[PDB]
Amino acid sequence: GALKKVLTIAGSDTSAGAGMQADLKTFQELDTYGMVALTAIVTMDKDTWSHDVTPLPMDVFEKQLETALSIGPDAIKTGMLGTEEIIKRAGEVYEASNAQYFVVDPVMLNPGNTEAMIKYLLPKATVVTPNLFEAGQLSGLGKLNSIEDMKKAATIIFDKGAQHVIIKGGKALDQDKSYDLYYDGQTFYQLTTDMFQQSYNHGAGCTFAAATTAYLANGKSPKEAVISAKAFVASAIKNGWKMNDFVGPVDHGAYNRIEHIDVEVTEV
Amino acid sequence: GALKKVLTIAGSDTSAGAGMQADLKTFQELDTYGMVALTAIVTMDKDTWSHDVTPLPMDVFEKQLETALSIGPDAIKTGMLGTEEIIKRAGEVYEASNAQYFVVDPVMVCNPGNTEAMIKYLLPKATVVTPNLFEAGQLSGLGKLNSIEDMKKAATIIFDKGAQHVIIKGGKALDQDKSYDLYYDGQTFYQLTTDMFQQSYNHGAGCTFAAATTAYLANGKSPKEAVISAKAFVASAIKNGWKMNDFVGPVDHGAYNRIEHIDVEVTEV
Ligand SMILES: Nc1ncnc2c1ncn2[C@@H]1O[C@H](COP(=O)(O)OP(=O)(O)CP(=O)(O)O)[C@@H](O)[C@H]1O
Ligand SMILES: Nc1ncnc2c1ncn2[C@@H]1O[C@H](COP(=O)(O)OP(=O)(O)CP(=O)(O)O)[C@@H](O)[C@H]1O
Ligand SMILES: *[C@H](O)c1c(CO)cnc(C)c1O
Ligand SMILES: Cc1ncc(CO)c(C=O)c1O
Repeated sequence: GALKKVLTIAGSDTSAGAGMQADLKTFQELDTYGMVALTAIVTMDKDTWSHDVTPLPMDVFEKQLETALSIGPDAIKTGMLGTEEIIKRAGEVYEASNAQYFVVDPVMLNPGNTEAMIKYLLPKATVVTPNLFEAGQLSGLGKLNSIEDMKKAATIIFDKGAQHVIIKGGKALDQDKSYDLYYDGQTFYQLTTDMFQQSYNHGAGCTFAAATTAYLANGKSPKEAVISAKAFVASAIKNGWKMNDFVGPVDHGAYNRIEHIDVEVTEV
Repeated sequence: GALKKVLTIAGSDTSAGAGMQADLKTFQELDTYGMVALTAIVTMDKDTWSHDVTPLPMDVFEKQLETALSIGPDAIKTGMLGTEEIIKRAGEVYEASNAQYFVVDPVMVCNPGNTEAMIKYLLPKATVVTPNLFEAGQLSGLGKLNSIEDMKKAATIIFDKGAQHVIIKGGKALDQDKSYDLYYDGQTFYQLTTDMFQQSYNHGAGCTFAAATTAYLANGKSPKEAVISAKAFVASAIKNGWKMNDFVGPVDHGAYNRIEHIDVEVTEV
């Protein structure tokens, strides 16, 4: 069985905890062949840590996509896309590929970006992985505060064409346990682990969606892939570490090097 | 203890076998925290595999470097640099950092002002310099090298130009029954050998080699132990390389941890 080829269409996080860096590291950890088409470069100021986003030109974006498409990805993830034009093209390359899996991490103002996502990505998404704020934006419900709110959003997001939806609650929701809500159109599943240290969590969302993608490419069902991704990212969070006064990234290699973490799944 | 922070200063190999892709993968495999400052983006034509190098703006290269230096690398590798400006800046950020280790992979293929720039700015700061047979000929001024004796000569010259340790890769380019690399520490030459493995799918082997050397140094191996371990690491990767298309196929970066170790024969020559 040859390595599964997994493409991420994503920006570079120079601090190397999130972004295409989280993606390639997680793809490597999960025994897939990681590839990236880069969309922008994010840098941070040495004194204040203020972020700056440098876009890449569309000409180089297209050249990267031609190369990736000729290689033929088995699975595609999207992360930071940044423009409507990019969001659009991302969906197209999935369709143009022979990929069977598309994981849209809807990283988020111009609500135009959000409408593009709804319009071009959701209908193609094998799984869409919003955080609590992003699920409120995609659903139109605004602030979500509870599992029941998460159910409503997931329902709206499924109706918008995503075949499977995972709304991450985590630290944004409850503080005692870490709750996410998975929906496949017929059943709501609550996914749960212990709530680990909250200080050093940079890169968890990116790592969750990259894992989901790898687990899918390697033949897990969308439901089993999201359960496995949460266990994978949970270890990474538990083993997060302090980079400097501003940031502490998850340890993407922790699941394999340090420990597994249990995930409890219940129908809600 | 904490994960070692390892920075590569390198281009993106869209095909993902070499470049910063091989570096981050290798770094991940070797239990370090991998980081990149991007210098350029390399793409390939879908029908011919002809490469195209799109430079990144110096303004973004410098901002990436500020971020990385602020984080504080333990070890820095250089890959595709592309210009004398970036070459110079790569050496300058190493000295500004508290990194103990600088591994310069003098990439010239997959502007020989660059060669001279590497010689002036990078060799004197290098813990280890890792040229392939072709790059060793360029850096030494000897031209084409075809033997262990020519490699020793190149190694001495490169060492005299300031590189603290030198490994000249022979491998398939030496065109012998086994894969020989030559290590020199200014005192003694060591020949490193593994079998020759399949030749068709080796893309990324050089970048991988130098990445593993970097991560091994960061994790506390001596320069000689680090390049010996790197050869064993990339040997497995090469042995388990696979066919990407009719043009190229990459090494399997994860083969050393996932598939097999390959013993490296070490002889003082
Ligand atoms: N401290 C913690 N303990 C356990 N699980 C956590 C956690 N923090 C977040 N999670 C979980 O991590 C995954 C990612 O969550 P989410 O996307 O909300 O985090 P995030 O936005 O803070 C990280 P990123 O820096 O890439 O954006 C989800 O599975 C969520 O349950
Ligand atoms: N077919 C093969 N079998 C065994 N060892 C090989 C090999 N090809 C290269 N090597 C070894 O791999 C390491 C990398 O060698 P070198 O830098 O010359 O690779 P390369 O130029 O062939 C790949 P790239 O340029 O695409 O990154 C060296 O240790 C060399 O001995
Ligand atoms: C070429 O494949 C290559 C190398 C060494 O071959 C190094 N870096 C990058 C970006 C490449 O594309
Ligand atoms: C490149 C890139 N992509 C995604 C994210 C957020 O998950 C970040 C930072 O949080 C980033 O820098």
